[PDB]
Amino acid sequence: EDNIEAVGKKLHEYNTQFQEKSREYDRLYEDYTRTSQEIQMKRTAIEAFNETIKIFEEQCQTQERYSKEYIEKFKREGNETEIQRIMHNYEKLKSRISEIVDSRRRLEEDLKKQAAEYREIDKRMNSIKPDLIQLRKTRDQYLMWLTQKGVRQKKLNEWLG
Amino acid sequence: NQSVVVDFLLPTGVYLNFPVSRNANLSTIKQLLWHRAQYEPLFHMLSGPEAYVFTCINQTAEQQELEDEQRRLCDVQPFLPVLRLVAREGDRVKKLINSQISLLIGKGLHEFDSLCDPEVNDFRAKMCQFCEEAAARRQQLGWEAWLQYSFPLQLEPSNRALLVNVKFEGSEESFTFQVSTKDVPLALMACALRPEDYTLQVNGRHEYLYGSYPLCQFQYICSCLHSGLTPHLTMVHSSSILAMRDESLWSLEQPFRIELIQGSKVNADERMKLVVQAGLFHGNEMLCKTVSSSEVSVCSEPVWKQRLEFDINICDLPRMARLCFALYAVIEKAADCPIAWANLMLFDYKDQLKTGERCLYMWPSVPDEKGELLNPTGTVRSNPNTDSAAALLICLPEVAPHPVYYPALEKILELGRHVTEEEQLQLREILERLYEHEKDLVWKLRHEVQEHFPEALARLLLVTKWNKHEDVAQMLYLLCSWPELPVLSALELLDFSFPDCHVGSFAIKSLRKLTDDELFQYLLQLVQVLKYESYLDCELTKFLLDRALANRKIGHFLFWHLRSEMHVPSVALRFGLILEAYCRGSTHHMKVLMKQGEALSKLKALNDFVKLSSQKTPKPQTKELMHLCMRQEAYLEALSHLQSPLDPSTLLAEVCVEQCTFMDSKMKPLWIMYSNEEGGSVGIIFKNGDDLRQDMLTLQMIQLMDVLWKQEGLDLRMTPYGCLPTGDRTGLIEVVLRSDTIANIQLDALLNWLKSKNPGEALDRAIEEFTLSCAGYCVATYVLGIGDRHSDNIMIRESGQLFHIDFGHFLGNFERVPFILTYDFVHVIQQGKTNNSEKFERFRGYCERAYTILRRHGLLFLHLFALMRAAGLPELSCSKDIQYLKDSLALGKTEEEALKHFRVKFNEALRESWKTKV
Ligand SMILES: C[C@@H](c1cnn(Cc2ccccc2)c(=O)c1C1CCCC1)n1nc(-c2cncc(O)c2)c2c(N)ncnc21
Repeated sequence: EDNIEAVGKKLHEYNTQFQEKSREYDRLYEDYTRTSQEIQMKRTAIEAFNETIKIFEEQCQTQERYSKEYIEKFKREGNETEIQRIMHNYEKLKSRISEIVDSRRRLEEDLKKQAAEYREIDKRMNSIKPDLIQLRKTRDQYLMWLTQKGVRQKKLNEWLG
Repeated sequence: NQSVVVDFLLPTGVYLNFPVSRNANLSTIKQLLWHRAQYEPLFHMLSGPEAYVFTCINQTAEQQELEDEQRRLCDVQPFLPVLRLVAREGDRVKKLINSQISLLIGKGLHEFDSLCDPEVNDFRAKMCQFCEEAAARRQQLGWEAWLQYSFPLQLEPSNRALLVNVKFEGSEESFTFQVSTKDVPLALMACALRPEDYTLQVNGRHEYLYGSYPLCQFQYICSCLHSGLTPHLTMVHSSSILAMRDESLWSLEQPFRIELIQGSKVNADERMKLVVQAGLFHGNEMLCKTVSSSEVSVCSEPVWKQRLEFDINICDLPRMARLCFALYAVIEKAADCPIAWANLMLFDYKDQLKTGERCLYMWPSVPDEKGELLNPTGTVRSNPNTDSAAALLICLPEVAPHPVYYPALEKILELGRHVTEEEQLQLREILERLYEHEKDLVWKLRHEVQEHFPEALARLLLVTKWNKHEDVAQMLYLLCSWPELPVLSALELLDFSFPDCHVGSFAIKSLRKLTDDELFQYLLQLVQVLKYESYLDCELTKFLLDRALANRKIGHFLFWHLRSEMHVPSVALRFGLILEAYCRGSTHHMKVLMKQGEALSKLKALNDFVKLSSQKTPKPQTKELMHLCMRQEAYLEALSHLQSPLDPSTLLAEVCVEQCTFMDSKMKPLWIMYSNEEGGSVGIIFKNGDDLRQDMLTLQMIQLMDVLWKQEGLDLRMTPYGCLPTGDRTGLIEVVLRSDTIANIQLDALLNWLKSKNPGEALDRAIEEFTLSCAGYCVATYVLGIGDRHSDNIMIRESGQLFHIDFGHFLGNFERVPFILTYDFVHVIQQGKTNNSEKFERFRGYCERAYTILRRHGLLFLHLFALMRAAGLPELSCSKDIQYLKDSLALGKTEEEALKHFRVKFNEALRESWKTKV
């Protein structure tokens, strides 16, 4: 189908293209691995927000049960002062929950943008694989054709990169 | 800055918020809390501070009660700075252990509950209870036992006079006297009194000398004799050791079928079309032909809803049958893209044939050299990124109105049970040393194989037709009366080609004869083989946990091999459950591991700073900045007074900060020097971003070579230093001291360095040390296919021992690697002479005997490497990799032929040596 030096040169070209797409694949697979590790970290962080918030809500439940007695025990004894203190303290607990919640939401928004990044990477990995696979094979067929033609290993070594 | 604003939630419902020092311990913070809470409502209802414990949410998202109030807030590392006061009560011991496990293994226990998986819940209940029971048994056995569990003997693979310095615990004065180089330790003790309630400790180490062996069989002693140094020991009373302890299926001829419903979250080229390929396997063999879907257009959420019917009946499917899918994109029939893949066991962990819908979260396919349709070798665990991974939705149909189970052993042997000389010579031929024709013969003469060739069990297992319940029943019948095989053969049977649980179990039964010394040589491979298991409760797990529980040094290295992969999704669950259980059986060691994890966690941050700084500004300054960072109260404490992870009997005591520095390569590895109250000085390299697994394996093989060598009286003075992966591209390397690189020493220069380190009549020792070690490393590197060997990665000890470092690359990879002799080493071997053939001949001898010893244990290396393929090292992927070693060791050749070819390559390497130098 061709002559040897022309086949050997094209082997060098196809090999060079193979090494380059192979490196590019490796770049993506690395982003894949990292991004996967990060997403999982964010997911567990979202769980920690949730457990934290849960804790604040038990504190609220505790405040409503426990306080009751002490608001009615202070009303009779004229301590609308002590009652005020408990309720403003309580009001301070509540505003803090809203902050924690606001942070939880920032995270979920970040996890959202990153889940999508993960899918674009996997999509780009998937659009490359065909060429990668095709290049490996074409390269291997040129090596074969040259081996059968009796080309020595030294020549095949120069051409491979 | 220092402080951080912390939310406090009091049990009255009251909430306070104020700054505390990041450095303050919880005990201090509790005082500050009380002091501020007296001015807030409802103070008078609180009990005292000691009646309550702080709770936080930790980094692993679990609630933790902070029982140890000497801990600093910055070490506690709460998710948000929120501390809650709760009552003490309700089994504080379980609570504490549970919380520590999560932090230690890097994975919250709650993530196992979250799965709502009975297989997982069953594993933890059985194994944790087993591990706890062993632990409780161990406490009730006396002090000897505790000593053996905790500090097993360090013995050489195996009469001049010997003087030794002995002392007693808590006393300056010491007793130097000559003693029996071959008298059992007791007699040293009995003597020093001028008995049976003592052991001897090696000063400044947790190495102990006891048992019925003689003194020069101990590493410490043996190293002392060779060095010339006087042993230094401490007698320790029993009590002071207690004070450490104390403080139906076969009637279903309907064919196997599945319903392919839908995929989800597929990310493929919208021009192309999508196909699922499905096949059935037992291990790596196909049970029947493959069957494929129709093309459907690419979309995110493609829909097939087709029956796929296989060419095998439900009655024929073996226990370990495995359904394997691959999602592929094809350029619409008018390079197929392999998208992703997933495997599924057809019987569950309790033996029941599965029914119903399954959602398989798939793994992405990697374009590799084999390019097989499907990936039957891959894990049967689903991808745990369930939120974003692609998935397949399939439906196993019903088969009978009751559940069906793979039949019980009894019924397998029910079915399983029930001479030519020409045939008895063809078989012998085949096994003295498969293809279609020979498989039929071996199957026919399987009874003969058992009687006469028990060692060929592996071959017979592969000939057997795992798509035929009759055959399978017959094979298992023999398997159950098969006589016990040697360790070597058992190691073959733990490979992926032998997925049947009867096989695994027969293998482990043969591994139980392993000594702790020998098992330790193989520990790493045995770990990797866990990746080939289908179920969580398996015999190999149980065997590894058994031996971890009986020997603390084994449990130490098992923990680090398992912990170092907790970031890998396909094993995080399995390794995590093993680690949990291991921990519950080793609460003492847990305290050592906890200390090591915080040292390491500090080295990570200390290392990330040094990479980041090094970009900004030059080394001398970054060095001083590294030092300031280190002396911070909390860095310093966490980095000081731990047991080394490389060797838990070594104490890393005081960090010598002004000697701490780092290497100049891209990830800036840290060189950390220590000094303990014993040698006297120890070093470690902390790496973060380099992969160490290639270095570990190579160093483990060099070590195994040293043992096998030493076990035949050949001591080649090797330096197989520690390498321990501990995390995601993180781990430690033992510094070899009083050593330097060839490149440094060169810029008769090697020979002069040696002269200066060994003046006068110790030069002959140095040279002989160099000769022995030069042979060992020459043979090692040749056998393993290690090129890229230069003066930067070859070092020399002041004793004269030469050794290689920082391995990189093996089995030919970036091309057989010739045996290699360096003229500059030949020179030293020859004592500075042009021709010293007496010497040079000895060296060739050493080389030849070493190679000869390794050939005799060649199948051992091959099996060990075969199991390491599970690790996914780029350099040890395939069968040709194993082929490199068969050829390097000339195992296809008689020994005589092997030595003759070695000799030839040896001489060519001698010729070559002069030509490179010119
Ligand atoms: C190369 C030499 C070395 C490295 N770094 N510094 C610090 C330095 C680096 C740069 C500037 C200043 C200090 C070293 O001073 C050394 C040696 C040079 C002479 C004294 C010690 N080395 N490399 C390993 C090793 C590394 N990576 C993987 C392995 O498997 C083994 C090693 C070792 N285990 N023991 C001793 N020296 C070892």
